Amino acid sequence: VDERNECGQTPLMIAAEQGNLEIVKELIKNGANCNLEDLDNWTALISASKEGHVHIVEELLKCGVNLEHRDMGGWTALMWACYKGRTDVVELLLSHGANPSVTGLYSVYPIIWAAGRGHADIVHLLLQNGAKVNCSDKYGTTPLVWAARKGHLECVKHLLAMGADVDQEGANSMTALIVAVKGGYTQSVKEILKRNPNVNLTDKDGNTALMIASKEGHTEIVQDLLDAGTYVNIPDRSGDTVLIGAVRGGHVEIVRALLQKYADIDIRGQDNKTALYWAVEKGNATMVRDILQCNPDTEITPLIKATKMRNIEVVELLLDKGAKVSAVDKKGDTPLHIAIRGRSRKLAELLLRNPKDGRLLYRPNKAGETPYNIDCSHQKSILTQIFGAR
Amino acid sequence: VDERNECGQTPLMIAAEQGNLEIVKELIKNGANCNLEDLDNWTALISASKEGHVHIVEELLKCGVNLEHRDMGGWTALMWACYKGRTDVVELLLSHGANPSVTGLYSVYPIIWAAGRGHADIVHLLLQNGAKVNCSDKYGTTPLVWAARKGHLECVKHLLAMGADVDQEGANSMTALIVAVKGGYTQSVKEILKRNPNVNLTDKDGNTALMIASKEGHTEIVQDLLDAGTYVNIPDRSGDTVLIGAVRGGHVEIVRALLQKYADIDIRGQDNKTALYWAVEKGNATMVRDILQCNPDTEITPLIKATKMRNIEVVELLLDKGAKVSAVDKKGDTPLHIAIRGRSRKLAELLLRNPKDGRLLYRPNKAGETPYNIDCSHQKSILTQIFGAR
Amino acid sequence: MKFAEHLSAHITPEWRKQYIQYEAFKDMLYSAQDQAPSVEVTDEDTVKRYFAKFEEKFFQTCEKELAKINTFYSEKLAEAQRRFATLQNELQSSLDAQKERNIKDLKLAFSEFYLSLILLQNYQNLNFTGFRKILKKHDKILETSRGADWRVAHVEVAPFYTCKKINQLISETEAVVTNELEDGDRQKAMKRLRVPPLGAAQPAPAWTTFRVGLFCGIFIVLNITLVLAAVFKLETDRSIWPLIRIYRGGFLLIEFLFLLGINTYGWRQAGVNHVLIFELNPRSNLSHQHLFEIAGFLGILWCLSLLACFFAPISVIPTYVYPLALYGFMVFFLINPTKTFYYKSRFWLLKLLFRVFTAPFHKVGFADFWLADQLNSLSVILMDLEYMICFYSLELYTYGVRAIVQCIPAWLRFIQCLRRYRDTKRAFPHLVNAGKYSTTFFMVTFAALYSTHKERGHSDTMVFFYLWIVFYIISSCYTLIWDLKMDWGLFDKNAGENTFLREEIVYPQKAYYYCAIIEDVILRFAWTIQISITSTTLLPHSGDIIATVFAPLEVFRRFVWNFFRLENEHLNNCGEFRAVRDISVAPLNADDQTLLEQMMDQDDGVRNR
Amino acid sequence: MKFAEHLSAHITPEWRKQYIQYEAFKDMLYSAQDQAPSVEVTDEDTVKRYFAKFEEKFFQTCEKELAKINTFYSEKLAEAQRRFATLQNELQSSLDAQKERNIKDLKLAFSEFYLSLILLQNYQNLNFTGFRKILKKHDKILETSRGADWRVAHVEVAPFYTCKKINQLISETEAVVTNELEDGDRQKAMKRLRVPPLGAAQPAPAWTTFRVGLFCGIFIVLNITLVLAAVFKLETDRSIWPLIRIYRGGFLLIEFLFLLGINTYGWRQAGVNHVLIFELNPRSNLSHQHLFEIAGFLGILWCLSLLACFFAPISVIPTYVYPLALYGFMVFFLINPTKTFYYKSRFWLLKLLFRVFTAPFHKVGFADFWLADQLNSLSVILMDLEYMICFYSLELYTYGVRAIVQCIPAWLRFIQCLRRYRDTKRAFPHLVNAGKYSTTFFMVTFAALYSTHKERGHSDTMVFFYLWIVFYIISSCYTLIWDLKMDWGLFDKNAGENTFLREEIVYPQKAYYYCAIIEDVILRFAWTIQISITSTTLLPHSGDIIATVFAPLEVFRRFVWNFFRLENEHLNNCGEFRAVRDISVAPLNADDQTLLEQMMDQDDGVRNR
Repeated sequence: VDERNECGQTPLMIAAEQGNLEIVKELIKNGANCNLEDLDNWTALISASKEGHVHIVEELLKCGVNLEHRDMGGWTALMWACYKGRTDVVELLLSHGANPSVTGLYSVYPIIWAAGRGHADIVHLLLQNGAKVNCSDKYGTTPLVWAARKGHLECVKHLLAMGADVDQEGANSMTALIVAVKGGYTQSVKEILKRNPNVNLTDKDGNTALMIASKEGHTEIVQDLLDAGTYVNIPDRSGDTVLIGAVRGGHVEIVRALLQKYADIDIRGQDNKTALYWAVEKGNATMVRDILQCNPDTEITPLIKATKMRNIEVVELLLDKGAKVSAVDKKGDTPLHIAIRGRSRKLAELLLRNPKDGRLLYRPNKAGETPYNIDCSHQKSILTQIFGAR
Repeated sequence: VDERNECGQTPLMIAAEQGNLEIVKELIKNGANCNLEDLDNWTALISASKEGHVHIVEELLKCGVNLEHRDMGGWTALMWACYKGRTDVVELLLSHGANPSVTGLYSVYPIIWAAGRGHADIVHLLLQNGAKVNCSDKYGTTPLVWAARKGHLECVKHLLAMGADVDQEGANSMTALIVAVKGGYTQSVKEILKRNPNVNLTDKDGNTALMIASKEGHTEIVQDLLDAGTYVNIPDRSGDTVLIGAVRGGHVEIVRALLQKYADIDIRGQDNKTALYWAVEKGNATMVRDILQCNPDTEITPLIKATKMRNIEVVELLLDKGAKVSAVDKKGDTPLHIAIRGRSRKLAELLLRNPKDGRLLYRPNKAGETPYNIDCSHQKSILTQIFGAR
Repeated sequence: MKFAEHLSAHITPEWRKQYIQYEAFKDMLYSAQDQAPSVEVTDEDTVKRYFAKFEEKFFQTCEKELAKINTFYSEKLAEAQRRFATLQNELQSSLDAQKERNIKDLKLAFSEFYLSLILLQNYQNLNFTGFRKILKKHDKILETSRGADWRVAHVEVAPFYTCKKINQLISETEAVVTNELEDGDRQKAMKRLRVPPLGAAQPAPAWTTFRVGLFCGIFIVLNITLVLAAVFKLETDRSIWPLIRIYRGGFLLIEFLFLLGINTYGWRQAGVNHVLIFELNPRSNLSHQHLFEIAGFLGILWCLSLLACFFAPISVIPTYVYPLALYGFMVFFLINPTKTFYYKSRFWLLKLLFRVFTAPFHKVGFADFWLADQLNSLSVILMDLEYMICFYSLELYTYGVRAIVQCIPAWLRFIQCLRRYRDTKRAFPHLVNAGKYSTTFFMVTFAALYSTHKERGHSDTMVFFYLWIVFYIISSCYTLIWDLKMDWGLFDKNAGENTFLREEIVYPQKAYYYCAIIEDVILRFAWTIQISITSTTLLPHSGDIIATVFAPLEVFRRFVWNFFRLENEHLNNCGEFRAVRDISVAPLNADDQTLLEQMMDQDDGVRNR
Repeated sequence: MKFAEHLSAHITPEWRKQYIQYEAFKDMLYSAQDQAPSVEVTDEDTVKRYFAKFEEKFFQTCEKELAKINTFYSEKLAEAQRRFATLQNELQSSLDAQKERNIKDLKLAFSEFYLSLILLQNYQNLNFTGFRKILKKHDKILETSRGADWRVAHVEVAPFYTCKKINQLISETEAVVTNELEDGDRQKAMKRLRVPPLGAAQPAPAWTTFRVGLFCGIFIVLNITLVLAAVFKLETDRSIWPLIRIYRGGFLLIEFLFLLGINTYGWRQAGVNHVLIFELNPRSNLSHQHLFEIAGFLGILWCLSLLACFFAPISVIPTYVYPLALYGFMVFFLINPTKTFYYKSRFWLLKLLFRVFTAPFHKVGFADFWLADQLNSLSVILMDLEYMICFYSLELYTYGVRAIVQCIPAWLRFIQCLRRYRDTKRAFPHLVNAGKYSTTFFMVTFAALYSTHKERGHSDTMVFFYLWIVFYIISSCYTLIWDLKMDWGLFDKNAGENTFLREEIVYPQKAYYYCAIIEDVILRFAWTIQISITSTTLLPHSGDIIATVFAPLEVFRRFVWNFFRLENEHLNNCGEFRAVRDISVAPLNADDQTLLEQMMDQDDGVRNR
């Protein structure tokens, strides 16, 4: 009774959108096989489940029909109903006994699609019908990782209500906590952390949860991980410490939080670099003060870079610690030369408080370049500055 | 305020066994240090939890006492309270926050003692407070095996409500199903089987659940195991089959139940023994009829035992299948001699219905024994009547 | 069971003992089918009980195999994780030592670990495939869906199917090698890891090594005895030349076997999958110890015969019997009908010799090529065998017979090349090669004509000398260029950093390639002059000494050629012997980015159009 | 780390690489303690950050070790289950074949599997003990309960602590062997399984075997050369006797090393834990291949020196230099100061020789006993060294010097026995043994006096002959009985089925024991007559030929003695060298019947009284 317009589409699919009770009754009176498939192994049941009215879905459910049919990609009616989110129709199929445990040809289960798309109500319905919670994708990605990837709080809460494992690693060497931290979803991170995750697990790049949270700058996530008991000073392959990452990124709050819970400062980073070195290189007064207040060693060097930066407050803070002047650079250049040629008058009176510092220039001669000749070359004698300074 | 009674024991613990309200009131009126422990690492709380009144337990709850205290054997108050069954007092200790996960020096947990002793209510209370369900003893015996050993239906039901594993092997290579079958607790076996056990596992001796149930004679357990999907013809260490054991024991119902489900009969036991061999040796009419009705091999010999038994119904059953007479015993004794001296007049005319049997002695001459010598000595010879008749 | 085409060579027999018994299961099913009573003859109860009997045994066997696979996979997974942890610890220790050759060996260890991970992935996949096919056949034969239900209930939930830690270990190994063993580069790291050493994880049988030591010691002491006897016990008024040619043939055979053992070692360690190229049996092949042992044994026999010739062990037995006994025992050890003394390799070699000598009738595999070219290199053995026949027949060059004997190997490979021309019908690698093995014919023929016409003294002698010299230079240059370009693959335009090499290099160092180029040049020229001199009766002073001193050099050149030609066959497939270029061990594909760009929007698109 | 006293010998170094680093953890804790800033000098923040720095590293290390133990235990558990399944399959196949030596080898395989299960149980127990002690020390040192909390949270829930499948496998293995490999008998099955082969799961280093083959081949060819040279190149008008004694000493040393290698092989395979009895280092000991290689090397040197003596290699170098060069190289290879060429064994042997020769001053271990008794057997080497000194000093029996040289080994063990009498103070096994080694003195002294007085011709010569014969028979019978009863343990009253043996037999067959008894009888009599003849100048016809032909027989007797004495030491501990009789590998106790008779009634009884 069907007319082929070379499209291979049944009248049911075309008439599903403009569904009317009288025309549907007239068509069902004209007995035609409802179980017939389509040119692409589809079924009018799929169209009814997609957007069809409740009445037509209920009528198609009635009488013997192939409820558990596989489409071209192996996606049943339930899979398409969960993916294309619709709490109803899904409700009717689940109450009628549609199989939740069917497996897609792409090795992806309905619960994974429901969690990734974010349809929390479909996730709740599937969980209540006994859909397996600790299942995995074809890469080992549990639904928890998929749900926490985009920070779907309701989906993660509903899935963790069952007791889904967190230590299980998903695709690309990712856990729930790491992917939640990457997206910066604070309450999702709290929800995951409430079930005792193994915080110290590594991602694909080797970056832990704390390192990613610090580099991105999520202060709340960093503090929550610290409260959880994260191993603070795990170093990346770049040689950087999480404190170094926080101070370089420009995160005063994260630096203070990492200092509150006792973290090392004298760590040797890449190419002879420490947290104080990065702070003084960037010249952030609060970061330098916070690091210095915690008693690091100035030797591992900030002296020459601070002198070149010449910021007055950095100079005062670093001089209050008591770093000895005659330390020189790796090239042999004494910081005294660059300190003096810049003509810093404010530092002049501050440099007359210590014996070695008061002697200043006349003490060291390492590279053999006599500074007295250069001083005498200058018409305006520097000695008047020392005389008037006191 | 100190009294040395040569025992190191405070009067409170001595009076705890004979606990009375008047003595407790008298002792609490005369304010004395309640926190005192015992020379033998005991505590008044231990005696209160053993069988003491709830009043003294509640009184000891007040004021600082070591609620989680370890005795000489490492048994806490909770352990002694669960072991020696008392729902109350255990109630108060669990409600007050006593730890149920405490581990004894024997590596035996309170849930294990409660399940083995059979105090189902204490098991329920312990489970309700979060005691670990799938724990193990130092030999690997889960509380499920301990509960099912004596077949405590309520304990097994309560512990399986949580979801304790059944495949886990307890001490001496035993599971819950095998010990329940050994104890002959039919309803416990049904309860275990309701959760999909691995029925085919073997015990210490190598006997499976079906073998033990058949040898002991538990018809209902045998039928339930058969419905569960038990592999029927798993051989015993002696080489006997479950059908052979059932027919040897004299269990007609078990033989019929094993034959209802299609089970082999021509199986080869120890030293040329089959089910039909044992049945004809024991001569049970119903057993022989049941085995023969299912077409076994009478070629492998049943003739010698059939002649020796001489039971008429056994002969009528076995002859209809068509066992060949020319088999002779391996001992050298011809069955014809005993058949003649046994006054087998009724079978004589029954043995003249086939050509080969009618020929009798004229066809075979192997050992040279001519029974005509005995026939001549007999005044009334059986075969002479037939020879003179035709 | 058709494991694979490349992984088959890397699979140890203990690995094969732990796979599903596909053949046993199929035989069991066919036995059940063949012995089934019919409904026409027997009632339904008899048939049902027979099928119950069969199904119970079948499912017990399936449970046992499934448990075996689970246990072995758990063991191998734990081993892989432990070895990964150990390798990371070693790498971090090395980095800490350097910041405040072992690195090449560490990359080699990572290559072997990667090979182990690929083998375990193969273990998962092929066992699941075997179960699926066996249970589908069960369903087809007994018409019951119990096979599929059992598969869903047990196989699909088993740890070996569901545990996906091996893919993660593969990805982490690739990441570790890429970011730490080399600079940021995935193509280089994958190129290095994709060619693991072919040598599977088994040592020598611990008795072959002992016998190699035994024969090496006996050979060394016997050579010292030979040197002392020759220095002190010297003949007088006799020609030792008939003995030196015979024992020259023996010596070249022994040295060729020794150097071929070294070639097998080099291929096996470097990563060249010679098992697939030679089309050897992946199970029960021969390592280098076996070849060393055979070479040592034949060396012992050769030294004993030579000493018996120098001394006078048995008065009645004459001197010439010892070469006869030696070669009789060698040929008998080559054509032993029984199953002892390397029966597999001996029968394979006999079949290969039969196919090589009757060349155009048999299809040309790689082994026919390799052994015909080895004959091109070892023609001196054939010539010395011919001389032995001549010297033991006429007494104690009839008409160009020696020239024909020289041209036999070149003819074999010439006609193999023409047969491959007929089969494949490509004129580039075949007719050119035939022209090469015909220029050898021209060399030999013109050298022989020069020798014959020098006695005449006619003016045509100089014309034949000019023809000989021009064909000498043509053949030498032709073979040299063909070697270094098509047989070795060197001098490629694609290589930018390897200079005068090709893109892909298997062997650890490059100086090997250069020194091989120089030695191959000078030794191809020496080989051509050896053929020319030994084919001509120019002068006996240099003759029989030039050939004697240059033959071992020729075998040296040939085993170097073996190294680099097998390397080229593995890498660039220069011969159309197999319809797959990629033998290098690589895992299955991964497309995690396909799940991305899905899961978030309206995917749709499941319809064909 | 003090694994155990018996399991230590069976533990492969790859097993030791997977245990917890107890020493590393203790050193880390001590480093943290030593570098801790004080509250007096530094504020609380500085101390707290230092302890945080330490704790983070400590807990990362603990997590890594715990993961290592989990992974290795999982691998070994899977291996054990797979091997158990394979062994059951083999046993059922054998039973099916028999119903419708491999059995001894199958019991041996079950013994090795049982040993593996015991080693894995040890793996669980010692790693848990190590974690408990390390975390208790952490709690003590840093005064924080984080160690115990971490242990409860991670260690006690780890798979290696909780998985109790190894005990079940042990019980099932015992049941299987008892009910299937033997008739119903648990004592016999446990007796067989409790003595696994000591040889741990490692083959030879694959180069020691090659060198053994090399030296064996060189030695065989050199011996053939020696035989031919002696047969053909024979001296005239000279006495070859001075050479034969020197090379006799060398020959006995080489043969002793070879036979000792065979003894090591026999002990290692049969199950005799010679590592513990000798008190050798459980790590880096020597198998039999190393002893074979050393024996072969010294044999090569000895044969080369002997050939140089027969031939004339160097004109200027005289003949007597070659024995000098040989023994100079031997002694230098024995006292090499550097770390090359078996430095561990060489230094152990030097220490042992120092303790043996200065006997009463050093406490007598088992090694001092064994090597002093080997000297009792090899006194001919000492005598030939003395003769070499005499023959190279006087020219080219001064006053009983030869008698003293013979009595030196007997004196060493006599004074060791007296020292053990002083130490242990038991007269049964010590003073009797001293009497034995003094009867040897009496034999030698009366033989020498008989020789001296036969020249006089006095009537006392027959009296000394009677004394010599009575002491000959006394010493022979005394040593024979002492051997077969206390040194071998045979002829025990407890054995009922082994007839003239003892209850426990390690070696597979009994005929070995009987043939050893007969050979030991005849060879002790031959040894005594050899000592008597070589100590007397009776007649040079039989002399220097009786000793030469009987010395290798004496070394044969001694290595047979080595087998059976080490077997007796393992089984019946006949010497009080260690305070434990039971070395045989046995698991921990099991008392499942104690949980029974409980769990059902009023247990109580937890109070002391």
